[PDB]
Amino acid sequence: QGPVCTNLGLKPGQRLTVKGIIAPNAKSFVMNLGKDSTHLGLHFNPRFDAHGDVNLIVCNSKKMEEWGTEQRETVFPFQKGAPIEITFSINPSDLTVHLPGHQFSFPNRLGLSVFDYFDTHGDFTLRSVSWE
Amino acid sequence: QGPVCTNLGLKPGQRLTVKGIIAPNAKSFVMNLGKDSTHLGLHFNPRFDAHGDVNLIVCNSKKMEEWGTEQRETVFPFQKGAPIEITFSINPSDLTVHLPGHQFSFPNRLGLSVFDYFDTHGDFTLRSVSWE
Repeated sequence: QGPVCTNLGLKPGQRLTVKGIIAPNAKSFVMNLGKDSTHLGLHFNPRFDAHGDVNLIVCNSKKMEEWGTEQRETVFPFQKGAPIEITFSINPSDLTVHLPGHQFSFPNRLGLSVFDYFDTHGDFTLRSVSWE
Repeated sequence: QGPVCTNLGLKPGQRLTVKGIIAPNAKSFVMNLGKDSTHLGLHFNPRFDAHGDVNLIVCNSKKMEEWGTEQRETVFPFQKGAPIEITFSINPSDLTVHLPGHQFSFPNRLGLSVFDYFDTHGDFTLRSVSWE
């Protein structure tokens, strides 16, 4: 139930920037990054209120329909009804998430080299996907 | 084979901007826009040298695995190896292809209201998809 872009064709070293608006009464949204729908390096799920979590980010990886080990982040810079811009980066070392004033990290489990897949759903309205 | 984006979710009046680079030795490339992969409001195919055509654009529409009436327009503002930006709009009457220096029109055959689907392949490298 959301935007899905396959075979983006990023090159090594290129970072994926995503822009959109968080819904007025957002409960949560997710952004999935990886090689394809069944090989997600980063599952980025900010939750304002969902599954018992309040204002925290749930990050994870997904391989062949099986979730990896969850990691929560309580630094929650997201506001409802607000416009956000997030740039994702990747290297053999790990994945980086950069937001104005914050920078998160996540191990590069799947050993991906670039982001070729990106989808999103939830209380977020996508408005831009660009890379360089 | 190339980038495919589904369910972009554009609202009435929003224009889709596409950015990328035309290959240095490009023969041709295509951009398909519509509701989904089987309901293409506009099949945009610039041809430098392909299938007998030289320096011209072929446009068409598609419905259930079957192309509409092909149309060829001869004003060719593209250059090989050049970065380009194209913005597509759609209204009840026609669809608009905005290039720097030229604006093209194509009939709104399927009566679509917005662009929810976009894909591309050929001698063009996508680097950005945004709307507003």
